[PDB]
Amino acid sequence: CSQIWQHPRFAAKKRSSMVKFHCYTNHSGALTWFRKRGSQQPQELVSEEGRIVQTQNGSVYTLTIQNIQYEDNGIYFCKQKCDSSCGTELLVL
Ligand SMILES: N[C@@H](CCC(=O)N[C@@H](CS)C(=O)NCC(=O)O)C(=O)O
Ligand SMILES: [Mg+2]
Repeated sequence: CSQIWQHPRFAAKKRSSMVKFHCYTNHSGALTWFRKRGSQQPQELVSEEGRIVQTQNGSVYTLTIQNIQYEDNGIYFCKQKCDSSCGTELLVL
């Protein structure tokens, strides 16, 4: 990873299960999660009525994806929320 570290780097989960990813950096500023499918443009994650939740646990930013399904396949990464690259791959089994 670069200036932003993510854990895990790979997760494989059966449909309907839950996953939690974590990211942090040594700089100040909130991080926000994005999802990338293939080489497409990254898109900011939306809550989907609480199915996908971003929280902050001190210095660590956590993404929780519940009831995992096909649309969740992809590469997840954190970026500085407001800004004056490693990722986490999710494979749905
Ligand atoms: N409370 C706002 C956050 C606003 C904010 O911090 N905006 C940043 C950009 S990410 C900024 O510097 N905006 C400059 C301005 O409003 O003049 C929200 O959740 O939308
Ligand atoms: Mg990979």
